[PDB]
Amino acid sequence: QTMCSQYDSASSPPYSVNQNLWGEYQGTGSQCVYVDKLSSSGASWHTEWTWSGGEGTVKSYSNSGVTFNKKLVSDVSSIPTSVEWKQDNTNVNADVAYDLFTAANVDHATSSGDYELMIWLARYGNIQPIGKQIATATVGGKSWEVWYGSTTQAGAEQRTYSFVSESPINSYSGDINAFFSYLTQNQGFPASSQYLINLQFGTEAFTGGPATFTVDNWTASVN
Ligand SMILES: [Pd+2]
Ligand SMILES: [Pd+2]
Ligand SMILES: [Pd+2]
Repeated sequence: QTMCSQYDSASSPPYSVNQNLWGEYQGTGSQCVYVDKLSSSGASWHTEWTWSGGEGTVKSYSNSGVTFNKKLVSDVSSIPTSVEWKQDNTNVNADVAYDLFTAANVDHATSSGDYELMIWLARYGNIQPIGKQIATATVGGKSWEVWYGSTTQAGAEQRTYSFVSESPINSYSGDINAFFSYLTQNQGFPASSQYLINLQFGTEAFTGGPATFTVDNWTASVN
């Protein structure tokens, strides 16, 4: 659809495609999100965009998500997921990433919580993760840079762990739970007291364009 509004959702349980321009007031430009194929078996979609000014600030996060029942990270058996995407015009400042949120209380909004786990499949321009690199780890057969940082806004101190690949991975498959398992044994992540609440995948656009981000297919499940 031309659901190029501020916040829009198209869902076919348990999947959804979400247009999210939560930074539309920091720069200037336009962005629409189009659904190509959406059913209970997966999501395929694309978004075109152009943004200027307010560099260093994410203007939007178009993404596909999967709805599921809040459950303790330590109770998660596996998070299988696969994706195939492509970025048309790399002369921009944006990233392609999986975004996972956990909170110490399921009775908390899904916008944040305590921890955010970003798995960067691509990094364009001069943008970089929050905080500093604290390690490099091998997860799911691949090498990732582990970054850690914590931002506090409106009193919401949020801890972010970012796994970044050296080069773009257009075709990825893996068990995301492996990242949680790594964080629990190597970075003190409190798995037995954190509820996985949100799982999304998409792109954060800072500046640049016209550019097109396409997700040929996307699947994700939380067990
Ligand atoms: Pd649209
Ligand atoms: Pd289009
Ligand atoms: Pd992030």
